[PDB]
Amino acid sequence: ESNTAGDPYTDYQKASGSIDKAIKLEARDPLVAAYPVVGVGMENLIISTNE
Amino acid sequence: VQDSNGESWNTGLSINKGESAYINANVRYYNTGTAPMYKVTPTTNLVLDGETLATIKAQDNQIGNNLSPNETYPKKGLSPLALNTMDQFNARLIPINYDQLKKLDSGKQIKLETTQVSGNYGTKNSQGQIITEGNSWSNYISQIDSVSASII
Amino acid sequence: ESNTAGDPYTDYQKASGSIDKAIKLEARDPLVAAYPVVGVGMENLIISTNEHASSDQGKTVSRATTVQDSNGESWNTGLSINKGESAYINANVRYYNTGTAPMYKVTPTTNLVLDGETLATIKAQDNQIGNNLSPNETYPKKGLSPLALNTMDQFNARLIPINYDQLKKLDSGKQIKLETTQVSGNYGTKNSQGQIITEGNSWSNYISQIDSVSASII
Amino acid sequence: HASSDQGKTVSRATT
Ligand SMILES: [Ca+2]
Ligand SMILES: [Ca+2]
Repeated sequence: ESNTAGDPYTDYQKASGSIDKAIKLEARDPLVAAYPVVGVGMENLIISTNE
Repeated sequence: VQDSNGESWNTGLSINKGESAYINANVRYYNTGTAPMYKVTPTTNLVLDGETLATIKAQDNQIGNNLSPNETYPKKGLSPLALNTMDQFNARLIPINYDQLKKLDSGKQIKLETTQVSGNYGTKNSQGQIITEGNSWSNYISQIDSVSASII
Repeated sequence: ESNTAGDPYTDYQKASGSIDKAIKLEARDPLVAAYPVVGVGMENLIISTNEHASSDQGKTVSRATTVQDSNGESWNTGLSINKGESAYINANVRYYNTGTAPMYKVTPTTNLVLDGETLATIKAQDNQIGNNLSPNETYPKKGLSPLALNTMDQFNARLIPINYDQLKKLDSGKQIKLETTQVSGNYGTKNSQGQIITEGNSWSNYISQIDSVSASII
Repeated sequence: HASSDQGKTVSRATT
């Protein structure tokens, strides 16, 4: 497999570090996947009553 | 022969019952993975008392360009976004009818839940420019999820 | 035949497992088709009746002379309704995948039926599209609330209307049914560089071709 | 477009 972890980057790209420099160090091991986990959290809510 | 002097003052208040109020959510994005997401555009459900009021996808006003791991959009010292509209061109406000407004004028709260997030990853093209346009993260989500173990 | 099963993947790509890793393993047999089976199920429906309610008050003072004094009050309340645009419909739905392949960019088309007539035929626009849908899964996922099918416009700006007769027979024993007429989505292939591309890859190009060379088992 | 309206009124006049 060229992509052991299944992410868009190959084993050599990851191990060699020749990827996005913002990827965590963890994810330059070919067994740990470069994978973002995004979540939204609401702060407050506003109600405009249109009378 | 007669005279007269009159005077009056009316006051009125009308309402629509299918467009009784507009909702504005203040949200913030988080990233707890190992890779940054470009052009972050989440999709969220607004749930009120067991029924979904609206499912909103992030349009241009609410898209975050960069989201590095362990960071938030907007950044730590800024105020949250305004999840304000529901249409494609950011020109249509999120409505609620009269019964939802009446139960919302009580202990009932609106919950927000992320149903999905789409974004881009970065690659270097033929000449060494980083490209993050045709590189959709949602092409690899199922494939990474199916060949791995999850740790938190 | 390079594609015995009639799916986007050849015999070697299937047999050697050199395909999307989310494909079920049975679908890597050249005789079993990689094939998503997506359906929509409504969970509840919400009616927003758009009547214009009104209310006003008043006071009056008057003095006449030929001496005469008067004072009065008043209050009025009204209700207006359009009979072709009597209410708005909001269906909470959820997509299921019971096939062998994941579908990307799921876009279902659904009829909303009430007492033997289709009120609307809605195709999922940006707010209702599911990015990923793996086999034996749902969108939204198991622990989340269902979507909201609010709009019929292409740009998610026109709400789904019902007229006065449908609204009156909807506040009775009659229920609205939802049925999926078709689902359009994408499949994944690797281009020159090992990047997965799911954009020019339509599943509908293969549906009618898989349904004509195969036997169905459920 | 249908509409239905109701209203009340009280008064008092002194000579
Ligand atoms: Ca390798
Ligand atoms: Ca063959």
